Amino acid sequence: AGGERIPLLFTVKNLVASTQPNVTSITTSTDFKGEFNVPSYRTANFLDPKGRGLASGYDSAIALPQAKEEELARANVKRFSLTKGQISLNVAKVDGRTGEIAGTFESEQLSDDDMGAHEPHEVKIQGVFYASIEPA
Amino acid sequence: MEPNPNRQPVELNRTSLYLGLLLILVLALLFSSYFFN
Amino acid sequence: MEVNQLGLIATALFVLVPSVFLIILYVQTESQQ
Amino acid sequence: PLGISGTFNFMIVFQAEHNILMHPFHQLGVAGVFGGALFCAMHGSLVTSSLIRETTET
Amino acid sequence: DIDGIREPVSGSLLYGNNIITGAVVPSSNAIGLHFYPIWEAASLDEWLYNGGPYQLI
Amino acid sequence: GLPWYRVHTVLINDPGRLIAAHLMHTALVAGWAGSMALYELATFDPSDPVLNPMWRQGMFVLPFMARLGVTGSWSGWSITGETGIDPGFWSFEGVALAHIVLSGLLFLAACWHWVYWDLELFRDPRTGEPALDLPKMFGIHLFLAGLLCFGFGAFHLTGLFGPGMWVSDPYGLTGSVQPVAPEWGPDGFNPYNPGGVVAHHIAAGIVGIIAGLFHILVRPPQRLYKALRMGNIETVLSSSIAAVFFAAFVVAGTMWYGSATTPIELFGPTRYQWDSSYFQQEINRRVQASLASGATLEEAWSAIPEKLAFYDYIGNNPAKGGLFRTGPMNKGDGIAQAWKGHAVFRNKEGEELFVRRMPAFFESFPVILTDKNGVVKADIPFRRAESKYSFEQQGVTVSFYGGELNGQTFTDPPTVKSYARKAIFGEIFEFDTETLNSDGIFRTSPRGWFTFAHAVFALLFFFGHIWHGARTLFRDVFSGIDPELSPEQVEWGFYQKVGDVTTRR
Amino acid sequence: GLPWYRVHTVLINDPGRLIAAHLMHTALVAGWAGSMALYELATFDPSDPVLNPMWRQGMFVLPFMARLGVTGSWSGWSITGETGIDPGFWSFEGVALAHIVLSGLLFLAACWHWVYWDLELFRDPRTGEPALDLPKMFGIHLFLAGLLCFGFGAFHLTGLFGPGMWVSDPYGLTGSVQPVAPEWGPDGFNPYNPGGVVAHHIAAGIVGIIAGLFHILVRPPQRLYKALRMGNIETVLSSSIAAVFFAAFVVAGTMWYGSATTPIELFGPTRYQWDSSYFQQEINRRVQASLASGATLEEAWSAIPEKLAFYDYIGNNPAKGGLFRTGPMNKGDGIAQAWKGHAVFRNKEGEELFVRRMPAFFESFPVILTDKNGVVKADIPFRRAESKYSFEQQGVTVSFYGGELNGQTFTDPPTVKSYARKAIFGEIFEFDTETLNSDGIFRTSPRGWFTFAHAVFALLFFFGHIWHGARTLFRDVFSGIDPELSPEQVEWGFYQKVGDVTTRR
Amino acid sequence: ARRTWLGDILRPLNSEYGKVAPGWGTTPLMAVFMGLFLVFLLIILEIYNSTLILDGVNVSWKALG
Ligand code: CLA
Ligand code: CLA
Ligand code: CLA
Ligand code: CLA
Ligand code: CLA
Ligand code: CLA
Ligand code: CLA
Ligand code: CLA
Ligand SMILES: CC1=C(/C=C/C(C)=C/C=C/C(C)=C/C=C/C=C(C)/C=C/C=C(C)/C=C/C2=C(C)CCCC2(C)C)C(C)(C)CCC1
Ligand SMILES: CC1=C(/C=C/C(C)=C/C=C/C(C)=C/C=C/C=C(C)/C=C/C=C(C)/C=C/C2=C(C)CCCC2(C)C)C(C)(C)CCC1
Ligand SMILES: CCCCCCCCCCCCCCCCCC(=O)O
Repeated sequence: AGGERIPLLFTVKNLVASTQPNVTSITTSTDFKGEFNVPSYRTANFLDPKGRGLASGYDSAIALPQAKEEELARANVKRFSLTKGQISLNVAKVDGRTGEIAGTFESEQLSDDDMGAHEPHEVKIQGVFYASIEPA
Repeated sequence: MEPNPNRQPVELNRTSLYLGLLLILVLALLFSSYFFN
Repeated sequence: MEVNQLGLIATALFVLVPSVFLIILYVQTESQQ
Repeated sequence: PLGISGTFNFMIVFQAEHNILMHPFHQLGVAGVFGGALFCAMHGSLVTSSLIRETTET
Repeated sequence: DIDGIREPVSGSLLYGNNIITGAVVPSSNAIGLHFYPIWEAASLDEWLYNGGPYQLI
Repeated sequence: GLPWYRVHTVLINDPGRLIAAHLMHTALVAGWAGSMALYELATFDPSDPVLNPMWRQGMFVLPFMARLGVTGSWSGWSITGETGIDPGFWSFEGVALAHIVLSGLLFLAACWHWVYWDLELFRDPRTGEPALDLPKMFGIHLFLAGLLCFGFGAFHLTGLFGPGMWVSDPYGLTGSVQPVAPEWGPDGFNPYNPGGVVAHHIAAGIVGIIAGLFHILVRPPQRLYKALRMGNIETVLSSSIAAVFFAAFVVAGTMWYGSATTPIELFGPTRYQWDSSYFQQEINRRVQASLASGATLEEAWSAIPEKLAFYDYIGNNPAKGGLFRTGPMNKGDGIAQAWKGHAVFRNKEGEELFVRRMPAFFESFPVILTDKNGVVKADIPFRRAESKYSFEQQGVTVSFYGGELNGQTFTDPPTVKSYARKAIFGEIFEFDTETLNSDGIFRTSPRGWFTFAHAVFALLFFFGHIWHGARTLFRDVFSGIDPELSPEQVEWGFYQKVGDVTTRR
Repeated sequence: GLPWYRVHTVLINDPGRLIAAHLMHTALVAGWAGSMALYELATFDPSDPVLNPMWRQGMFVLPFMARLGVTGSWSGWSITGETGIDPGFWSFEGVALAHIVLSGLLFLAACWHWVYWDLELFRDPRTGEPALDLPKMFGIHLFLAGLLCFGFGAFHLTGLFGPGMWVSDPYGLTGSVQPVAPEWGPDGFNPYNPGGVVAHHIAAGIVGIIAGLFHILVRPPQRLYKALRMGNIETVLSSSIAAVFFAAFVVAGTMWYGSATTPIELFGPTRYQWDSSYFQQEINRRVQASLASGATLEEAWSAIPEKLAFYDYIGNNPAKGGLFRTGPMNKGDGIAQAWKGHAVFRNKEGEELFVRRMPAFFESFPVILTDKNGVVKADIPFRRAESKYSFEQQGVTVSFYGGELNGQTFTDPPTVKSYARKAIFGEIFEFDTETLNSDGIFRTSPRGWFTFAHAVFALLFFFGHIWHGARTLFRDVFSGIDPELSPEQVEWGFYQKVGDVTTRR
Repeated sequence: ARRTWLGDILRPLNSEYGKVAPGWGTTPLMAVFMGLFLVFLLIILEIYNSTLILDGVNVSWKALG
């Protein structure tokens, strides 16, 4: 509300999620909880609108040749965040024949910080998930 | 439809011009200090 | 001095608008006679 | 784009991806508008130059 | 320095006055009722500091 | 030719172009409304209705839209702080848009009536002369006024078919738009009872319908027609101006004193709430109550809502402004960020001391600390040499309960004095002065600006009333007195009755 | 009536009111020059002729007063840095006062000639018609112009009776007002020889005096009088505009390229000094000499004057600005406070590297360091993934000699990189950006602004010449061609010579 | 003058210019309503002024509850 757009990398990268102990079978009360990595929303080659970047681009504000650089350092110096998110998966449906499960999830993670330019927001995501389990 | 009969010429003589310009310039001289504050 | 920056436009329009009005009326009075 | 700077953006990207300046149809367009401006000024000037005296200098 | 106490009062537009606050400031109390024409001053610099123009005007 | 001050009299005998002009005026006023709202939307910060409400931000028409039920933006915010709402089409933006479309349509109708001025409707069927039956027009328009007035009260304000209006508790903490039911009893005349506003519009609406019907069917008595020159449109302008300046004085007073229709969450507190310590009483009431039931000092004061504390602070007093101190109140003391807490002062003997609060009359006020009995025990002295009561001599300390400095105590005299200089303004806040480059000088609120303009316009329209009233009653001598007025008529004794030639002696 | 673009033609046959019009224009111009000078005094900072000279401050008329010998203010400063000086009346303030007074007297002269327009002098004795004998006036005015031209050179520029003019050394370090002897040899024609300016005025003045005498005494031949329409004052307008735009192109030229009359201490450097590294060469000469005499690097670089380094900086290049980048150069890069020192870059192998300098064409420019052979040895890369020459990879350091940083060495890549980005602008200076709220973007100098305005004005005046030249030669058909023009004159084959009826068949 | 459809409809509403009732007409009845309205504004004024004080009528912000 108000028109602020919040980008985020909705992700479960490197997810590791575990159940409670002694689980002889997956049931409609089974819960996984885990955490994942949230890499930076833009990656290292991303150039900003004045041509500045991490792995490429200008390293300064070339349009203001003789400005004091110290005021612009946070914008001139791109930084690549890596952060953690947490996720719950609640199994609410099991087809014990096929090995299909289904349920809801909730995750919490951070939003885009625009390569260190501003502070990210906290995001909570909710939804549904489906998975099929096969003997490996 | 006939043209409108209620129309009239309007006038401002030279002396009223001088009077009004004096009014506006002195009023500006007085309030300008307050606008700049 | 740290004066209000709109004071200048305030003052300029305050002078210009009513002055122009009077001049318009005077000149068209003269081209009548 | 529906803009002034966006127009130029469109013009520049075009030249890079199509070499529009080396395209004869665009060269014909430049002849079209240059020459149209020419003949515009030519015709105006020539008719203006041969106006029949019907007025005074004031 | 209207009051002769070496505390100069600013009166003119270019020294931070507007129409309402500006003033030609009276001559120094140190002069009292003495006549202070320009030619009685060592310099215009002195005459200005001591309020010379008020008397002339 | 006509003098410049009479150009608009060419409309006196031209009903069609008179309507054209009135349309153009109405187009302009509606256009303004739409422009003013758009400018305010583009400058309004909706993110904190507690410490940065609309009335701190120089908002003028926003509160009038909110007063009658428009409270949200298409952008998703509401002025009550609720978020993720969907106002429908009647958002601030949609209201602004409607007034602009209305402006454009009025403009076009004005063109049509200006060109096609010579409508047979305006001609008197007997004499072929333009003429307006002003007595019957009054009845038609009055009947219409009464329908609208009644419907406004019966449907909009009740919620029967409409949103209601803004109502709040006595301390302006929990306001919102609610339907309001009529108050038919004598408390309906209480300016602070919102139910009376509803009953007024219903009953007055019905009287207006009845009066309207009377004035459509019953012709004016000949005596009255003659007395008030009811064939002269300028008599209507004279009485209309008088009613307008009457209405203008009333709305200025109720804005200044407060009434159910000028709530403090839309317009700011009144000065009388500062004079009478209205919010300070209530705040103390709650701290006492929290203490009686055994809460600690820190607990009692931390329970004080910031919104209430922010009313108990002279920077929101509308009588602390200046004529040429322009803009939002935020431009002066700053954008309030947080309540710092309640300052308690004590001298070296543990006695609690009370800062004497600044009265609205005073641009500047000395810092004087009294005990509960009103005896002076500390101050900040001007002349230091014979100082009896300095903070340094009396060991004055300041401790904070609630707010951002809760549980902090200060003892270094310069710091303690610094808070005591703020305690004269009431409760102490942290302000952001950088963002707006605030200059530190108190400005008035919309309650103040509205009252000033309307009291001034009223007084000026009284002169309009006198001028046009005079012109109506003395029409025959406007251009000058009779060049054949005979001296026996103005000299004493000739006539028994002054001016009456039939009373000769 | 008259079209708006012809209102001023009422003066063509009215020599008195023409003089009045011209007096009024003259008053406006003197008024402008006095106004402009007062504004520049009110805003000029005299405290630093080294790093904050007039041309850094957007001073436009101050250098033209300086140029001809006005160098001091009534407040006791001079532009050469000398304090405690009595300029007499002819200070910057006295010259301004004079132009204001002169403007006011010309104003009154204009009212007199406007009102008393019908003077018998302006009427031809033969025919009683308004007539001006333009051949005679030209001779009179030429003779006067010659007297003034001669005297200006003979007395003011030589110092015989007058102050001389601004002269300086070839690197703009030691300028001042000095009498100047005439150079009568062929080097007089060298635009950089000041003695030629003197000689020019003496000889040219003499020639003007003789030519003026010839033009008072010898009537023009009938042939030229007819061909050039010398009874028509618009012919003078046409030729005058031409001589004006001719003159305007020359002053634009000599201002852009430099001459003895456009010194760099008054107007700033030229762009061609940046292009040829004129100042960088000289700084280097001096350094190579000091090391020869056996001073250290610190000692040799510490002997370079700040003034001379400040010239070796592209921020003072007049070709680095923008058309709507407004104000003084201090508003861009800031107010120069000090020379930081000459920056010397080395790689890890101890070899010295040289930042390639920004050419004036380039708004932005990459940082490339080469060795003495111009082999690329270090850069700041765009894409880093395959960089070979990054400062981190090459161990690039910076060490400073002279200036404020003398004897310091920085090794961390970020610091070395910021000084390398300034090294493209030439010598590195400490700037004050706070005072003027400078934005960091290069502006042009009064040399650039003068050149732009006069080259534009010259070009437009060309069109004025063509316009009034055509109106002179074609006056007979200015209102249209002859309504009864036979086709035989305009069609082919009738007349053996075009437009000559005597050559029929 | 120009006739229009809407004009002809509205016509009788602007057709009695000058018509009066004879003599004083309803002037006495008007005077009564004026008197009642003065008293009524008096009360309203003196309530706001706290010069008329009425049971269960609390002229204060605390009448919002
Ligand atoms: C059950 C029926 C009912 C009820 C509950 C109400 C309720 C109300 N009426 Mg309504 N009314 C009704 C029927 C009803 N009315 C009917 C039938 C009519 C006749 C059509 C009206 C006509 C009417 C009018 C004309 C007014 C009200 C007003 C009011 C409000 C009074 C509170 C207030 O703030 O007064 C505040 C107003 C006053 C105390 C009046 C002050 C009069 C001033 C002092 C006169 C002098 C002015 C003078 C020119 C200035 C001189 C100089 C000065 C600066 C010193 C309240 C909402 C008042 C209002 O709208 O207030 C906003 C009001 O003015 N009523
Ligand atoms: C009833 C009218 C009214 C009222 C009460 C307000 C009230 C307010 N407006 Mg709004 N406004 C209005 C009409 C109104 N406005 C109109 C018509 C416009 C369009 C021009 C605007 C445009 C507007 C903008 C653009 C802004 C406001 C803002 C504000 C706030 C600050 C106002 C301020 O600083 O005034 C100070 C006012 C003065 C100093 C005016 C003094 C009047 C002069 C001195 C009178 C001249 C004397 C005259 C010549 C007499 C001599 C005659 C004699 C010789 C015969 C405040 C809430 C501001 C705000 O905070 O918005 C968020 C803001 O930025 N208003
Ligand atoms: C509804 C209100 C209203 C209406 C319709 C009229 C209508 C009229 N007035 Mg009245 N008048 C009014 C209110 C009103 N007046 C008030 C409040 C006053 C006291 C200030 C007067 C004082 C007054 C005088 C003294 C005279 C009139 C005259 C006239 C007539 C000619 C006006 C003219 O050509 O002005 C032309 C005016 C101008 C061309 C420019 C005036 C510019 C002013 C100074 C400032 C601009 C204000 C701004 C644009 C917008 C208004 C802001 C705010 C009010 C909303 C006309 C019938 C004249 C008359 O009787 O002639 C027979 C006359 O001499 N009026
Ligand atoms: C011993 C005697 C003597 C001496 C030493 C000088 C010395 C000088 N004369 Mg003077 N001169 C003398 C006698 C003398 N004069 C006499 C007797 C006369 C006759 C009255 C003149 C008439 C005269 C004129 C008319 C001019 C000089 C100029 C000069 C200066 C030449 C250096 C320069 O900057 O040229 C720079 C000027 C030129 C190189 C000539 C410009 C020619 C251009 C190309 C003309 C074409 C422009 C065209 C209209 C538009 C351009 C097209 C496109 C590129 C835009 C120098 C100070 C020149 C001057 O004052 O310049 C500052 C100058 O213009 N002299
Ligand atoms: C009465 C004498 C007088 C004096 C001593 C001055 C003195 C000065 N003026 Mg002022 N001025 C005067 C009258 C005077 N002015 C008048 C009447 C006006 C109004 C028109 C001005 C308008 C004016 C302006 C607008 C400016 C000055 C400026 C200046 C200063 C620099 C002058 C300069 O560079 O000239 C340079 C002049 C020339 C290069 C002109 C050369 C003549 C050309 C080549 C024409 C040649 C054509 C000729 C007919 C052919 C001759 C043929 C030959 C063979 C003889 C100086 C302090 C400047 C300043 O700093 O002001 C603060 C400035 O910007 N003055
Ligand atoms: C500022 C100097 C000056 C000026 C303006 C004049 C002006 C005049 N002279 Mg005088 N004269 C002068 C100096 C001057 N003279 C001097 C020093 C002498 C020597 C004593 C004379 C001797 C003299 C004689 C003997 C006569 C005149 C005559 C005339 C008149 C007619 C000129 C004519 O027909 O031009 C014709 C020229 C044109 C119509 C236009 C020419 C335009 C040129 C060619 C354009 C060049 C453009 C080109 C691209 C730029 C050059 C490029 C670069 C490389 C050089 C005129 C009033 C005649 C007259 O009537 O006397 C009363 C005459 O008989 N003059
Ligand atoms: C020969 C003319 C001339 C020149 C070269 C200068 C040069 C300078 N002035 Mg001075 N100035 C002049 C005349 C001149 N001035 C006049 C006449 C005035 C009185 C108004 C002033 C008043 C003045 C002030 C008040 C100041 C300067 C300052 C300065 C400096 C910076 C100027 C700047 O930022 O430009 C900016 C220039 C532009 C943005 C150019 C605008 C041109 C546009 C494109 C308009 C033309 C469009 C046109 C309408 C097209 C229509 C075509 C149609 C036929 C279709 C510079 C040294 C400044 C300074 O540093 O002071 C110390 C400063 O503060 N000047
Ligand atoms: C010495 C210079 C000079 C002089 C004295 C004249 C004189 C004249 N011109 Mg010529 N002219 C000149 C230069 C000059 N011109 C130049 C340089 C050009 C090319 C741009 C022209 C192009 C030109 C045309 C096309 C025409 C004239 C016409 C005329 C006549 C009528 C002018 C009029 O009523 O304007 C009235 C003008 C106005 C009321 C307002 C104009 C506003 C302008 C556009 C902007 C104002 C500029 C501003 C004040 C600052 C000036 C800066 C200055 C340093 C340049 C008059 C004889 C007219 C003519 O032939 O009549 C028969 C005509 O049609 N002139
Ligand atoms: C046509 C059309 C349209 C359009 C419209 C428009 C767009 C509108 C706009 C409008 C507007 C946009 C308007 C506005 C207006 C404004 C105004 C009207 C204002 C006023 C003001 C004033 C009057 C002020 C005054 C003052 C001052 C200045 C100072 C202070 C005081 C005072 C307040 C007095 C549309 C599309 C819709 C539709 C179709 C048609
Ligand atoms: C009477 C008198 C007097 C007085 C005088 C005076 C005080 C005057 C002043 C004067 C002055 C004070 C003047 C001024 C003027 C100015 C001017 C003349 C200006 C001009 C401008 C312009 C023309 C511009 C243009 C432009 C623009 C605007 C923009 C950009 C472009 C341009 C540059 C083009 C005296 C006492 C002395 C003496 C006795 C008598
Ligand atoms: C006042 C202390 C310094 C001495 C002043 C010297 C005398 C005055 C000199 C003024 C210089 C102007 C001479 C140039 C004017 C040319 C003559 C003219 O064209 O009107």
